[PDB]
Amino acid sequence: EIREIQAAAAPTRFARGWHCLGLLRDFQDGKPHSIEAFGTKLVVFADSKGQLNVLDAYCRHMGGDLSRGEVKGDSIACPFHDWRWNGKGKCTDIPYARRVPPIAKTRAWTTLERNGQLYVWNDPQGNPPPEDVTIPEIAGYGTDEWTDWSWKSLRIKGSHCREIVDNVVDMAHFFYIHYSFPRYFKNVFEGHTATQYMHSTGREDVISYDDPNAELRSEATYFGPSYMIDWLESDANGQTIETILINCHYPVSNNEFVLQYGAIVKKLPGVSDEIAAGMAEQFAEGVQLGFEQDVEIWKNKAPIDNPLLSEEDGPVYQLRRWYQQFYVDVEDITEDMTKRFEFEIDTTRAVASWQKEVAENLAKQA
Amino acid sequence: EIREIQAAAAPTRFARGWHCLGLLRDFQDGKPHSIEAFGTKLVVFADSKGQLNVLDAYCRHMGGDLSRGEVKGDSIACPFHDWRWNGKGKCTDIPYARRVPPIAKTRAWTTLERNGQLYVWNDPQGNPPPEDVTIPEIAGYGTDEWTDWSWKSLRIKGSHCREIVDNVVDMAHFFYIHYSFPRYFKNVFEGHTATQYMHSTGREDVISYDDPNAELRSEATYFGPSYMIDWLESDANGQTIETILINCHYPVSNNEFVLQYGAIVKKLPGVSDEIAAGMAEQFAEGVQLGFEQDVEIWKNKAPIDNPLLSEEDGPVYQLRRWYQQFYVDVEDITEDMTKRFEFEIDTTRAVASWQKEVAENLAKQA
Amino acid sequence: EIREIQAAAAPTRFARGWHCLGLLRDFQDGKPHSIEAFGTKLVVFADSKGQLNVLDAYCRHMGGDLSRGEVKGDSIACPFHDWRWNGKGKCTDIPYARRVPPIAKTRAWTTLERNGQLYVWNDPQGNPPPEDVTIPEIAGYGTDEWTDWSWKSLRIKGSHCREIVDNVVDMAHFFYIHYSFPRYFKNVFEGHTATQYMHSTGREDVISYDDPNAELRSEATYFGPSYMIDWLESDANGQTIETILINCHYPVSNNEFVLQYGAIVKKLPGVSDEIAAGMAEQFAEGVQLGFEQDVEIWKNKAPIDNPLLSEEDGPVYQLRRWYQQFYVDVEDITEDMTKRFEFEIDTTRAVASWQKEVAENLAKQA
Ligand SMILES: CCC(=O)NCCSC(=O)[C@@H](C)[C@H]1CC[C@H]2[C@@H]3CCC4=CC(=O)C=C[C@]4(C)[C@H]3CC[C@]12C
Ligand SMILES: CCC(=O)NCCSC(=O)[C@@H](C)[C@H]1CC[C@H]2[C@@H]3CCC4=CC(=O)C=C[C@]4(C)[C@H]3CC[C@]12C
Ligand SMILES: CCC(=O)NCCSC(=O)[C@@H](C)[C@H]1CC[C@H]2[C@@H]3CCC4=CC(=O)C=C[C@]4(C)[C@H]3CC[C@]12C
Ligand code: FES
Ligand code: FES
Ligand code: FES
Ligand SMILES: [Fe+2]
Ligand SMILES: [Fe+2]
Ligand SMILES: [Fe+2]
Repeated sequence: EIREIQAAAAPTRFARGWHCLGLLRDFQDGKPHSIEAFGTKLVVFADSKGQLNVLDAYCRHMGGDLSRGEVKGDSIACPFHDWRWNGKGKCTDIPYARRVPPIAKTRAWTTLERNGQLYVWNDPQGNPPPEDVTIPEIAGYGTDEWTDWSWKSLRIKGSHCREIVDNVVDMAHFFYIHYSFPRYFKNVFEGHTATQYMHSTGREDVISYDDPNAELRSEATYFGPSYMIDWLESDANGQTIETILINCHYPVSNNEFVLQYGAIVKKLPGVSDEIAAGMAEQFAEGVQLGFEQDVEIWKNKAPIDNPLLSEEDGPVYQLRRWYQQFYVDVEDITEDMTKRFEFEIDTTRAVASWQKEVAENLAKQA
Repeated sequence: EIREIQAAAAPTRFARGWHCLGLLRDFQDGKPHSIEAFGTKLVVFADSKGQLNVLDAYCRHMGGDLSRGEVKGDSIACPFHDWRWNGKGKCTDIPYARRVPPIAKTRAWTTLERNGQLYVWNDPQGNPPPEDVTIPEIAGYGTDEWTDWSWKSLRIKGSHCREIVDNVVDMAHFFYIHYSFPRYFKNVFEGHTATQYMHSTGREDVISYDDPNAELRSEATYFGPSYMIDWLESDANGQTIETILINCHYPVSNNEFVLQYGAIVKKLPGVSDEIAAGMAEQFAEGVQLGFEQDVEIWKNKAPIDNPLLSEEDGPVYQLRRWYQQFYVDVEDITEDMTKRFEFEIDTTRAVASWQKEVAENLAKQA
Repeated sequence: EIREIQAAAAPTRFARGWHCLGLLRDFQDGKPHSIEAFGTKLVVFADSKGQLNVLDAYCRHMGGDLSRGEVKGDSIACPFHDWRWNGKGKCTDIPYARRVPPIAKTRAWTTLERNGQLYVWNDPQGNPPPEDVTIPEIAGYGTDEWTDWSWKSLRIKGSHCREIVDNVVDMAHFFYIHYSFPRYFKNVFEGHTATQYMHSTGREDVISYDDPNAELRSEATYFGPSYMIDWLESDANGQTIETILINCHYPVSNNEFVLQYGAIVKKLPGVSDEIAAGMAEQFAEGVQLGFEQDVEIWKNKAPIDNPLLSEEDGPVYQLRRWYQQFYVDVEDITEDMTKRFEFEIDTTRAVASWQKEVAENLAKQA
């Protein structure tokens, strides 16, 4: 009878799509920057104009680390013998030799500079990104109406990055882990994008303040495989506090990945830049604690390809079907991966059950 | 000519039998307790009545760690979504869903609660323990006549647990490592149990006190593969000081194992509970130093399936033949494993040789 | 077009030849000494006379670590059961048993005691060293005219020891890494020995003093695969300061190796033993910083069997052809490995290019 767990070996291959490697301001200071990603090391530097360039970190001459080098003009100087390489990956200048060989070309990585952020496009097939596959421009970033990012990062070891994407369908953990109250849950999976819609409230059995029915309306969408944006809103004190929360990650290796996230808020009327920036901080700091709680779950949990779902669980398999799209060749993608699938959880019993617990635990004091 | 060493790969498989995972008082406090054993993780919790239950640590729903959970009633609540699992391994209650699937069953581990201790039965074939395979009840544990355990543990990395069992036939190390004087040595190997009989004394070249011929009579028996009990006695100050020393271990993985041991003493007449407990402590503290010295031997030694024995060495091969019984299927056990084999070392020359050294080293001072 | 890197798996096999395991004074104190080398552990002890002996560290009886033992007479006493083994590897005496088996023989390692140093000969084929394969005696070590070694060591992890030998042909790194000025460079590769000849000067853009054209004449030769000696000379203050710098290494495993080096100076006329020894120290301390800078290069670099060389690069492939000699059977060596190959780099443009940089960087201050 006993149901056993199925742990298939984690994928050696890495996902095809845009992966966010952090803010432009962090890469716009002239220096190069090493990054261990996709089972190797990349170097990211910024030419005189400002354009950020990305190549393989290992120099083709003697294997030197180009990220330990120095930027000179619009080329990267290797710390070993100061060979110069440009954005496109062609050796421009050898300082002690007359001229360079034409076959001196290294792999340049296709980049996109948007939303105050840097994206790289990994694709083991090696082809450039299509037209319809990209990253949305956020309503109005850059202008004074929205604050700058309260951006933060964690480095996770000992597990695969599949199970951060699994959170898209896990309504129940928001209660028992993050200490919120889901009242609504719907998911939509279109070709290469995966969505979560959620209306959630706080729970009364917590110490300081929020309204008795302080409610938040979330709307999160992976523009897959690794990059999510979340539009958030709560109508309190008359007007609505809009917030945009970014969740994005990238793999280092199959066993390890980096996790990035940040938040900006629209400037409410009658509020300064600092008060606005403080709201963004508090929100990100609150998410910080959230993902810290996930990490302890993720760190101690075992991988499992055969879940046993109840009737209140979201569509795990259809999420992991859609997510399989990115680890396979584009030519081998099937309809069942990119199809339109939608599903809403009947939370009526779930919330009724959670009301018993929240009230029961209030009576215990004082 | 040169004799070479034979290091065959350590067994992936784990031994079949009762393994002691420590004292009942350490698991009787309501909380769950994680334990990494047998190439995986188990969770051990105690229901309301007191009965200790053991299952696989990884939850069948989403792989959550049940040892990071909480006990509610007579079920274990998963820290991920608070699913409830009972002693037998059936899901009893999902708090946010109406009812549970009948196919929600996880692997329960067969347990035995005895001698103030908890044993689990691992057996890769998956069958329950027979009738004649078990653990002896100690003469009279529980009553006031015997003290509670001075119980202690070490965690050993970088070697297999075979070579703690090898100590059963190694008379010579007691001298050069543990600093005792063996006068007698006999071994008996019956079906699934392995015995050592030893009469040993102290050596005069040690600093403080013991009698000039202070003698100890040991009688140790593995009720194999992992669990040993040792009856000890010394007749001093008129009456006999009886002691019972437990040696027991369990594997974490092929490359790592935990080592547990403890001692109780019979209350001598005219002696309080505290003085009695102090004798148990001193003895265990003296063994502590002993096994610490073994660890340095075990840590720096290499594994070796082809020893080169002298004429004063105990039966290594016949010990490792008997010990092979537990890593093979019960159906593939042969007579040579379970046979009656007995052997006594003629120590006459050995002790004569050690008398030269002990006396020689007294003359060096002062 | 893009040129890709070729990282073939590092050799499991270890090089055939003399490897220097350090100074005789460090092994001449009676105690044994463990050493992890050649994918295993060796023990090195010194008999009563003084002769250093080397065997496998793991005792053939029960695998005990002989390096954790004690020397008694001209035999090594095992810390487990004090079995005694002599220089040739025969068990001499079991202290608690009457006599020893004749088949008790362990592997002794062929040694050479010279230049205040100890060499071992590894050779996976197991044959002794020929006549013409050895280590030169240094002009006049031992006498008062030359000081004792300022000897030093580093332990390098995460890379193969091939690429310290690669430095033999890398003129360019001396400039950009070590901050010197190469004016001359020639290499010679005879059967089993590899040579570098270099005339180098300091560069004027450095803070404190040296002459405006303070020049050094280097002459380094690997008596391969692992052992190099370097004769150095600079004619300053009328007479010539001769120096002899040793570079030598040995592998621990394919992924890790130890790096040793030291320097002695000829006593100039009118100079004491201490002033002389201080010159040796300063030189070794200056090399220290040098190899420390290499380690950061070696630590961050990737292995690469397909370099892309310019017209000012030394003969990498012909160095690695000659170096392949030692990882193959002696019977499978070809002419192209042991042939006479010589090559000199036309440095005229290289030095002209480096003069622009050194002068340009002087103008920047103050
Ligand atoms: C108390 C005020 C405060 O500072 N609160 C902290 C921000 S609210 C919070 O951290 C949690 C209750 C929830 C609320 C929104 C949740 C995110 C929804 C989008 C999302 C979809 C996923 O699939 C996975 C994660 C997120 C990013 C959710 C994380 C938890 C959040 C922020
Ligand atoms: C000085 C008074 C004192 O506190 N002595 C410490 C206890 S005596 C001691 O540690 C050692 C000298 C010896 C004496 C009995 C030995 C055990 C016999 C049973 C045994 C069989 C084995 O195969 C392996 C280990 C043991 C548990 C022996 C360990 C060493 C002991 C305790
Ligand atoms: C400033 C005075 C002083 O203390 N100088 C430090 C000694 S000079 C030094 O460290 C470097 C500039 C150079 C000079 C000689 C170079 C060695 C030549 C032989 C050699 C051949 C190789 O293939 C690899 C390394 C060496 C040992 C060279 C290391 C760098 C040296 C010492
Ligand atoms: S390693 Fe990049 S310059 Fe040679
Ligand atoms: S992981 Fe145990 S409740 Fe889902
Ligand atoms: S291990 Fe060397 S004496 Fe037994
Ligand atoms: Fe979460
Ligand atoms: Fe022992
Ligand atoms: Fe160097």
